[PDB]
Amino acid sequence: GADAETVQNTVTQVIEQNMNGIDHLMYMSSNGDSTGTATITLTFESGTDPDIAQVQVQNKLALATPLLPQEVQQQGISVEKASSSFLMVVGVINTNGTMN
Amino acid sequence: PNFFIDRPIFAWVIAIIIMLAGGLSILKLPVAQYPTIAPPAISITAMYPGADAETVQNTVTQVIEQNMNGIDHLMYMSSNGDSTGTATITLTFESGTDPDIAQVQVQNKLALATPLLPQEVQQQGISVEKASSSFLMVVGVINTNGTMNQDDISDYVAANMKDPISRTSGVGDVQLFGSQYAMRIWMDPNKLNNFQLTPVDVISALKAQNAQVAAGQLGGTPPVKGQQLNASIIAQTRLTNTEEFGNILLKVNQDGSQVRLRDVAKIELGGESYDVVAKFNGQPASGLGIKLATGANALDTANAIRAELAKMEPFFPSGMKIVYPYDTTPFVKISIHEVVKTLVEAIILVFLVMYLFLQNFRATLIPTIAVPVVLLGTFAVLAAFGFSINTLTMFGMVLAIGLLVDDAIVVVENVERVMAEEGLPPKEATRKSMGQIQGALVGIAMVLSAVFIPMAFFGGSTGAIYRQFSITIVSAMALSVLVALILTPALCATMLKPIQKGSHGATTGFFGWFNRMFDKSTHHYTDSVGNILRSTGRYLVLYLIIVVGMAWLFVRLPSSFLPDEDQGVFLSMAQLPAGATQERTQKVLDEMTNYYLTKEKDNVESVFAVNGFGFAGRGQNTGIAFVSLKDWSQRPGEENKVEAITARAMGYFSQIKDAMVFAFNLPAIVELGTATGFDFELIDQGGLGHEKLTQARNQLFGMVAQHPDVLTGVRPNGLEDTPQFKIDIDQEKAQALGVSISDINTTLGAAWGGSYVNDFIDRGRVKKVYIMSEAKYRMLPEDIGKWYVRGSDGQMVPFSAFSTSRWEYGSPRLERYNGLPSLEILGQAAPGKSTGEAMALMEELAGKLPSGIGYDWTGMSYQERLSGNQAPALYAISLIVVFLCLAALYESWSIPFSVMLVVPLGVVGALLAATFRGLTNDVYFQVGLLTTIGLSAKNAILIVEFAKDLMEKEGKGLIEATLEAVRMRLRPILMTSLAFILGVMPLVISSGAGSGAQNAVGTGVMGGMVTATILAIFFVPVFFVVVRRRFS
Amino acid sequence: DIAQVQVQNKLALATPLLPQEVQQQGISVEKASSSFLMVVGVINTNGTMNQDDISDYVAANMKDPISRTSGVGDVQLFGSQYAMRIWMDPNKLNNFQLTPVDVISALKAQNAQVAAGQLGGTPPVKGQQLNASIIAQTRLTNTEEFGNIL
Amino acid sequence: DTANAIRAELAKMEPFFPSGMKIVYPYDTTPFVKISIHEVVKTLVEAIIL
Amino acid sequence: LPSGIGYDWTGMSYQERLSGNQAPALYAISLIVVFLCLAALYESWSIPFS
Repeated sequence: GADAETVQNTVTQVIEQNMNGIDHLMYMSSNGDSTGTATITLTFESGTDPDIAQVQVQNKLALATPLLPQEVQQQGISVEKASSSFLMVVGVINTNGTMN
Repeated sequence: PNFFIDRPIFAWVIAIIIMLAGGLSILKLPVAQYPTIAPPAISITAMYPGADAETVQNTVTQVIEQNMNGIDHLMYMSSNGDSTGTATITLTFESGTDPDIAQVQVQNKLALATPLLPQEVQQQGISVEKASSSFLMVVGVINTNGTMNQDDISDYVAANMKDPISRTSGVGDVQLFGSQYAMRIWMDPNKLNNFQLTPVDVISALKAQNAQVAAGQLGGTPPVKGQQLNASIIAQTRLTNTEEFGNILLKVNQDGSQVRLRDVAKIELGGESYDVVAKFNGQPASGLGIKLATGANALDTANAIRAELAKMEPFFPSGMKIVYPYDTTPFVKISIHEVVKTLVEAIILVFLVMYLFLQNFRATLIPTIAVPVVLLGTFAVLAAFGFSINTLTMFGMVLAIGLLVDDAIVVVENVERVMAEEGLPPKEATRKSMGQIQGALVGIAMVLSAVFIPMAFFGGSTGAIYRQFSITIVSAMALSVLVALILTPALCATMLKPIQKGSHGATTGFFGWFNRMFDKSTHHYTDSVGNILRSTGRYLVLYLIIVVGMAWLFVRLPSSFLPDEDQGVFLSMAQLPAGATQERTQKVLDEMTNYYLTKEKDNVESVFAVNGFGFAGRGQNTGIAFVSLKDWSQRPGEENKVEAITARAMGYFSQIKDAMVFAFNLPAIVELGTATGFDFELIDQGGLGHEKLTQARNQLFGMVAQHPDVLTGVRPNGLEDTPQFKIDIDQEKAQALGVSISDINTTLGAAWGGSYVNDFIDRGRVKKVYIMSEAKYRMLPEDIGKWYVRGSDGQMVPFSAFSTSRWEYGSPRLERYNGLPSLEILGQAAPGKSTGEAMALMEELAGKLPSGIGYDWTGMSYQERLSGNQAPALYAISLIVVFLCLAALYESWSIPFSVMLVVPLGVVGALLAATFRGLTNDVYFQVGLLTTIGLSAKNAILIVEFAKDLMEKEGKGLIEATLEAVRMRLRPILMTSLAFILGVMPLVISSGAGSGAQNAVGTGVMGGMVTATILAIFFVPVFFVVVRRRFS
Repeated sequence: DIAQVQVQNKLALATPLLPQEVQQQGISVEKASSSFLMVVGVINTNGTMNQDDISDYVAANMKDPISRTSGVGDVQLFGSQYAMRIWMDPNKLNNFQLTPVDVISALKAQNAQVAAGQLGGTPPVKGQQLNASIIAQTRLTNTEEFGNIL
Repeated sequence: DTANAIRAELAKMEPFFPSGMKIVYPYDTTPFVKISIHEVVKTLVEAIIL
Repeated sequence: LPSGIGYDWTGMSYQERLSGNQAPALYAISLIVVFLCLAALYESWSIPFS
């Protein structure tokens, strides 16, 4: 229940301002939605170990988490390896039109 | 080498690829003063606002400590909690531990332990960081005008400078010396009592007013069929300025009059915390310290920081001014430049010495284009190993100078003298010379490898330092041997011209005079050795005397880790007694600042005094000054060096009765302590308590007062007990009235320690909202009765109605070690005694302590205990390998002893040089000692190899072959010795920036070179003759 | 190590959904083998201490340092640490019109470690000469203090 | 290595045990490992001798 | 565009720029390596130069 500007000021800016000093950080991008979702994407230099990068990102994020609003801490913060394309889209239809 | 004598261009392209790799590595090599030396440490910091030491320890520190299980490679953990409400748990890991993995494991364990912590502690947040107390630079912001105070400047820095600085490449942790803005609400107990309000009501209203509502959407799914508009709903309005917070409604009276927050409190934009106050030369200021990042050029990062600050300069309003009150980068640049100058001058002096002895321009050109190739390849292999350009690496390259120039001079001189004696053309002379010395060079490389590689396997921080030195010198020596077998023979074959107009035909002028005089000296020398070889028993007795003197000097010489340097900056600390307020400490710091800026106006350029902040710990008693001197050029003379300045300040600061103020120089490495010091923990192993542990510590101090001949300067590392104010709540009286314990505790805490209610958005930044009393109403114990709590019936009840007060003693700072209550004792060994015997005596005295009181060793004492007697074993293995390699080279089990007996010959000179100059037995001294041993061993190896070749190939007698050998090998020894001594001498006589390490490197190696050459040239023929006569 | 990091990262998203009692007990993510490396037992040869006393000693003095030893995946105490056990009586509770909720609230209120701030803390008035910590209320330490709770 | 570290830690703990309290070792699998390795090493030495 | 409005390439464009930027150095290094290898093999500077 936060607008995009509120998300930017409250969560994205804090997290991204703590995301400094990470090794082999190529570039960083962020966005804040009106749905109340903040996404920070750290892209590293090609050849960087993704596990060490994830560990370092978790290390920096833990410092920023207390500065975040309490509601977003209750929701939880996910640090995951990121891809921008689908490998596959497996779809499930129902013949006979039985189920919506 | 015969392969590359006929292929000069192959050798040239090999040298070209080596130099290109070296240049590429130099471009991409991190530059820092020192590498990662200390074992990795992880700091867990939590703040419990308003809590005392006991509250912090019993609600935070113990809970976190009990859950720090399952972490890998943990050596020890120590924790403390002080009256500021701060818990600091430091976990130290083994040297090889990956800091990222250790930190993530500690953070995961803490996160699993977080729900067990008080809500206030969780709200403040617990920070897990890699402990690194190394300020690369601190940049302060002052105001010429009086407009901006500490809080305003600090808020500006936080909101405009910290982010751009942290964006700069190669930056790390940043600590703002001020505090960001906050919405401070200063409650008045009288105004609250007038309207029958308590701090609880204020907290509730503040929490209610600031909120965020998930209001939803206008056309949210599932929508009605035919819907055409979708829009999000924004419901709750967050307060942004002080007027809105004042407008908050607290209560409505019967007549309709409204009790706003203005009526009961003063609302203003103040700082988050007022504990830390920083002033720069007496002016209000706020600064931010910078930590260096991994794999980053410290010089480049400093330049980037300065560029960013310069680009942000025009935006600063009014008299805002950027000031640098503390920086280490210029010292690093100066020291590295001095090392590079030493290398260049070493090359030039090699050129000059080779011309003086050979009088052949091309023969001088040959080594001048060989040593730089070795240095560049050393940079290449250094980068390949993952190392950086630092003080240890650079001074290791300086110590390696003798080896590289020795190899180049040996090859060139042997070729030249074969060309002169035999009259061979340059190519044939080169092939014959390489035939003579090619195997000996490989044997020398194998021997020298066995004497430096064992250094790399020492443990701990000292092991890391020795590993840096060992890898640098091993790489340089191996590459120089490789170059002497590939490039140098080809250069001798091609560049050198045939010797015409006779041999040494130059007879007129200084060079002719030198040739005549050196021929005489060589003849006198050979006669002397002949005389020496006539009766070798007396000279064996003399060598025994020399060895005994070596042992005596080695025993006498004091030991140390690293030299203290004049980095241009030093630190001053003030410690006020018992419960002294912030104002008194500020007065003391102002007196110190006035002394520095008036009595030390020539040397001191600026002093950055910060009140309430300390390296050891926080508190209103503590005080730190980042006093920075001028450039080394502006301060000539020993009286204007940091040591003299510190001595004069301590002379002045010893007469300050009110405080206990100290001034000291920066340690070389902070983690390393004094080599004579020990870190002793007095652990409470039996649940004795704080008082019994303190009594045990006092008894131990009484015992350490006896035996002053071993222990000196023992002292606690903590704080003695101070009076504390005890507010005791009577439960019966509290229940008799309508007052509730939660209300009482909330009122007391929110009044006297403050509460962090919630956040608000200020100019697009989230800032905290705090409530606390006005300072007027929380200064004295009488002010307790000014506060009232509402009963159930609606009647305000004074604190004096249900409570009593008393003054009792408590600990301002409690500490634990490995999960048990502890007291940290730190001291030093007596100057005559050593660290080991001091530690043994401390262990015995701790054993005399009462039952249930344990002990342990931490810090450098832990590593000393962990890795003891390792150096004798590693050097014994080194001796075994050297003997085996020499046996392989000489095809005999007895000849190697003639070479190996030259070690004391150089050790005596190193020890004498250190003793006469009043130096110590530090890391630089030991590495220079090893390089001296290597060079003397190489000289002895070449002499013995030449003698054996004369005896076998030429079929000459023992004495005849020995004499002819030393005659042949004299010129190279004198050439290399003169070049190395002349190159080293500026280090010995230097007195500028970084001259401590320069003197430590130079003096030992110079003395070792002088005595090693002088003694060896006469004792290695004796050793060879004695060995050959004794066996076969 | 990476497996544990990823597992705990996934767990952190589910922890706020768990009951408060489960979080209060504490969750443990461990990388340990199923089988026991060794069992270390403690025996009182005097015969005075019984299992509970021995177990408390082990929990309070041996369990944590062993757990922090490198390479120790998990430590199971074959017993339990001492705790302040309040054994309620329904008849006595009914006589005084008291429920376990009242006992819980009384324990929360009268067994608490209070942070009461400082006497003279920052910002101070101009001329302040004394700064002392305020001690308000500490957690109870023995059975008598708990029994004395009103 | 873990068993050796545990035994060292227990040795540190032992001088503070109250009176009759004693550490026993009812279950341990590392002694079998080390004794088996020693048996194989003795087998190798006997093989050299033979 | 007006002042204060910068730009940057990301995603595939970042990699495309990086490729174009590092292409000349690749050619230079490859040519130098080939020249040095030929000089080593043929023991001449004129042969590789031709």
